[PDB]
Amino acid sequence: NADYYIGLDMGTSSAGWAVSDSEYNLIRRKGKDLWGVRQFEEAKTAAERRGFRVARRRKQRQQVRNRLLSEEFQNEITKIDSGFLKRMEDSRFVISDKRVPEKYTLFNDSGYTDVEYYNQYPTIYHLRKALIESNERFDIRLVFLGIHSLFQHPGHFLDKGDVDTDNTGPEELIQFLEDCMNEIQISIPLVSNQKVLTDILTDSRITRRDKEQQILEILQSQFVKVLTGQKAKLGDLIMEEYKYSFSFREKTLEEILPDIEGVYIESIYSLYSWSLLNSYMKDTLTGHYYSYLAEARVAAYDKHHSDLVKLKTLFREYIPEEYDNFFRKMEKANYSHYIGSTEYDGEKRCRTAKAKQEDFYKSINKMLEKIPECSEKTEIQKEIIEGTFLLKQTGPQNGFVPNQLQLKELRKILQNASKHYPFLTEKDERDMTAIDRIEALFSFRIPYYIGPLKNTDNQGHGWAVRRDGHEQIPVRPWNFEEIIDESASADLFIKNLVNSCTYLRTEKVLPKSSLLYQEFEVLNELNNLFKSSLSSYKKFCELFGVKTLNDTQKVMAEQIIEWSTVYGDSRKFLKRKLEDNYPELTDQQIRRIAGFKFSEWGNLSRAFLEMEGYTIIRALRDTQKNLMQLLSNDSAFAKKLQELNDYVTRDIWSIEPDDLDGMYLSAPVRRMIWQTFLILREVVDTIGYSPKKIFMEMQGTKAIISLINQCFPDSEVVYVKAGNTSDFRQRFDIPKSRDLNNYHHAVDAYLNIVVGNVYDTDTTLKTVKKTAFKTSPMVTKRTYERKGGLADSVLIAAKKAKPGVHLPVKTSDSRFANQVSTYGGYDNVKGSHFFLVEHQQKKKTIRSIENVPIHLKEKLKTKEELEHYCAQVLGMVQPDVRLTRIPMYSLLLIDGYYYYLTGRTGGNLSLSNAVELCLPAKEQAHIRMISKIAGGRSTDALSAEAKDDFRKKNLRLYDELAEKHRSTIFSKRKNPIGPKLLKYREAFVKQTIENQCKVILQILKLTSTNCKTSADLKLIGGSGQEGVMSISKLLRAEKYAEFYLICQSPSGIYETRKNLLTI
DNA sequence: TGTGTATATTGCA
RNA sequence: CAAGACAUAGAAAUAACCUGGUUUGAGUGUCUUGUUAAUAAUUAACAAGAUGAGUUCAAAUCAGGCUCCUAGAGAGAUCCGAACUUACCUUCAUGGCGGGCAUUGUGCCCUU
DNA sequence: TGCAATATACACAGGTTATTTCTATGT
Repeated sequence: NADYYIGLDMGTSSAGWAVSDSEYNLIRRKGKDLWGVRQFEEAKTAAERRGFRVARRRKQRQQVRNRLLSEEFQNEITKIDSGFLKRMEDSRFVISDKRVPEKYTLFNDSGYTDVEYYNQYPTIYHLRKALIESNERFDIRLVFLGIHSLFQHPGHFLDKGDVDTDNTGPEELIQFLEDCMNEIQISIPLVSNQKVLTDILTDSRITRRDKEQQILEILQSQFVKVLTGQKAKLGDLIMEEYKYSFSFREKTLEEILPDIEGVYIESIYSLYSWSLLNSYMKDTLTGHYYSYLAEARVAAYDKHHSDLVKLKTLFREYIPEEYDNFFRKMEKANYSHYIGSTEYDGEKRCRTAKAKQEDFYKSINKMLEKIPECSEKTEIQKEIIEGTFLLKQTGPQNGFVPNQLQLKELRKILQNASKHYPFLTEKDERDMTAIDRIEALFSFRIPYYIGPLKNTDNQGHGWAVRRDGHEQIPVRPWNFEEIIDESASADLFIKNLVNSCTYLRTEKVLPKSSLLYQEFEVLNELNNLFKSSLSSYKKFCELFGVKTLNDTQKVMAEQIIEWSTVYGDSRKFLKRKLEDNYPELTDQQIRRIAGFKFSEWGNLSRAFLEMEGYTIIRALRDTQKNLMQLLSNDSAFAKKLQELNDYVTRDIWSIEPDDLDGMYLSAPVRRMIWQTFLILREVVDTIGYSPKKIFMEMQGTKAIISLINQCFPDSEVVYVKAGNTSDFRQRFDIPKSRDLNNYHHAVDAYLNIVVGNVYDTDTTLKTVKKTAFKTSPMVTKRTYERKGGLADSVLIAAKKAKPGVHLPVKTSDSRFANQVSTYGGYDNVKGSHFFLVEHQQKKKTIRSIENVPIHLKEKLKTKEELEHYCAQVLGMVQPDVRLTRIPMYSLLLIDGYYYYLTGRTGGNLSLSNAVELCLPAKEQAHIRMISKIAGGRSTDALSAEAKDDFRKKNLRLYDELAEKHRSTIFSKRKNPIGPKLLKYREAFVKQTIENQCKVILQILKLTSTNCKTSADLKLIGGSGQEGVMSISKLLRAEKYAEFYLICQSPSGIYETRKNLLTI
């Protein structure tokens, strides 16, 4: 009949919608005004979820490496201690919960135990120093332990250098760099200023650029502009534009060895290599440097010891009564809290969370104040400012340690053991000894383009290409090149990220430098008639010799463009592809191919460009053609498109589950669009026909107008300029009080229908004004099942953990699931949804609303499953599940007041206000103006007689807001506020303007549906968390006069009240 | 942020 | 003078890494007096006084799922598991969710 | 002598490399 309109105000946390005819005056359906505010939560991005996924895979890989490393030492360790590998696995458990009841974690011999092992080696670095320096035959368990600790702390893999160097001081290798004097003679001042040259380049805190400028002032390309880390020009390497620029940070000389072949020759690597390894290993007492990182930590261990005796003497000499509170006692950020353990008065060790030195340093500064100034006090205060006082080896500050620095200790420890344990040098079928495998395991990490090495089910992101006959074979560092087709899988990694075709949907686009795609741009410009060019042909005819490309070298040429784009840089792939497939090209030909680099992709695919309409690429050639009429309905090429992809537009009207995937939409936008569809799908069907127009307002909107244009094609979607609606609120006096209620979202959607259809194209104003101030809009909240973490991410202390309330470490392990107060557990166990169960408590039939935990959601879907859960776990007598799913934030009507079932509070149910406050339109402007003063704007620069008006207007509002909480719907809440609002009335007058306007907004937090109901009415004398309402878990029929559950559809058109006291 | 949740305080008959 | 050469900055998705952190356990605490105990003096228990140490390691790190067993505080695999989707009712259908007035306080009328 | 209604405290995070989409600038 009469076509209607739909306006939308779509936002990341709420979607407002409105329905109107050609003359506003909202359409009426099911006896309701057809507008409302669909509210929900902002959708979480996948970045956090990806954080745990990669962390899980990293933990999985670290567990395999620990397993494989243990199998290398498995046979030799068994000869002395069979259970050593299993003793380490039994570490968390108390002596009564481990497989073998042995007290100590690692060593359980007669002479040697954990107490004796730490007397010889107080720290792991002390063990490693013995493992490296000493040539005595060590116990294989100690050798394994030293190697194992390096595996736990491998260091970063960012620095590309040659650990393989045996040993060479900076004085020695500089002499080699003096050689090759074919330069402008900068290589000799390498020896002259070597003392300043070595330390300045080694210094790890000097900025690399500032380090670069100062050194050349004494050495006066140059290679002195590359030590920072950047591309290096080959202008001076005995023969500019032939850069093949290598940056020492990005690529290894061995990797660039084929690149530099056929051309200050190679030793310039060593000086840069020296800087990376020895930057952080500089001795302070002397001028030299340590050899291995273990040697640098025993020295740091001894400085911390020397720092401790200074603090102990200072405290005992000056404040001996405060000595006991800082060292032999656990408090906030004292020394014991810093170390994380304490042992005094013969009591057991009190191991807790460790303190950060920032708060620990602050604790000494406040603690030295009561000591009069002296030499030691100034000296200790000096070190704290420098940050070198009482340092610990492990912590967030060890992000500098590279793998090559740790690889040096691995080789030295393994080499020192080969002279004593022959099992490390027994070769095998691959001619690899144990050392060749441990060293390979240590430094080998999967390259970023391989991804996960297995796809048990095709549900993950894995794309690795296993070679034929190598499936279901574990990948090792030595098996990596055989099992995994590294070139083929790296092709997929780039390919999967490539965009899809603009018109066709199943084929990836072609490179923008590909031959046929380079054409499509030029004939597009030919029709327009230059901003485009056809240059790949101009470029590729040099390689092939022939000036004009035939049809047998064009397919030759296009495979190179794809390879030079998919395999950009990383010449081990491009060169391998050419050499094996096409051995015809010579060395200069291959090197010239790497010379040009294109890595951009077009908007269209190869399959689309060669479609048999009656090839579209030739269609732009023979005729002049129109830019968009070629693929429009007026032509036969459009029909050819639909046959290639059987997918239909809009999918199905009633089925559009996840059509938003692949459109590069953030998770907040995807949820915000989807709930918009849940409304329109429910309005166009409740009404008979489809809306003539759709108005919307939130540049990614172009991706949004499109996918909705699929829905209801006959509609005329209109986008209204942002800020146009706010102009209507100004000139036509329609204030928007965002802090009052959520009705503005509906009005914003409603006004969207007004600015539109008038910007594009009586008493019209009166109808809009009357509608704009209506209380009609139906505000719904998206009910859902809570997703995310099952509980808190980290375990809490066993002292703070109690059974039943805290999720154990492992539920399937009876050791953890039964001793939550012994091993700790996960706090705040999140629940998915709620369900209603009727049980007999105190020999009386009552009902309670219990929750289904997120970790039990899948096995608790049926009523029989839920009843069994109540009987055994919840402990209910004769359970009878009446409702199986009460979602989170479900509407409840309790004693006439509407709430939201947000969560739970121990034995209670947390509720939030679901009722909208409605103040008269005159006080809407004052609240909007109150927020700005509380939001930062100052009342000091105000008229002396406009400020007494401020107090009185504020007084009237507080007096009015004291009435809605007294005699209105807002008087039926739990924990009422009206009695308390009058109680603090004398403190509302007796306060400044700013403070008495920061409580008005806090009061308004008690009648807002967007936030949890609570108020910071502490300025007027109440509490910072005031007004929280929380009913009991049990629905006693005598306590509540009524208790419903309003199940509303997303538009709210269909409601269903389920009396929780009956059904 | 903001909030779900355990935890704590406060009357109170 | 718009490309480009680049730089830098941010967002999104994915992959590969590091430092940790957290929890539990290990890293033997020792002396003095007093009280009360077992039994001339000791060994505990407890309380109050003191006192010396301290830097690390091991294992787990969403619950869990997956393969195989010949069912275990078992092996395997090293990847699935914190993002996105769901009102309610049914034969799970392009089904249903009665017909209408109000719209500042959660109502009213006609029907089943 | 609990006990219901109110009010309170608080939570894993800081870096790195690479790719592909997508902007922002000056340079």
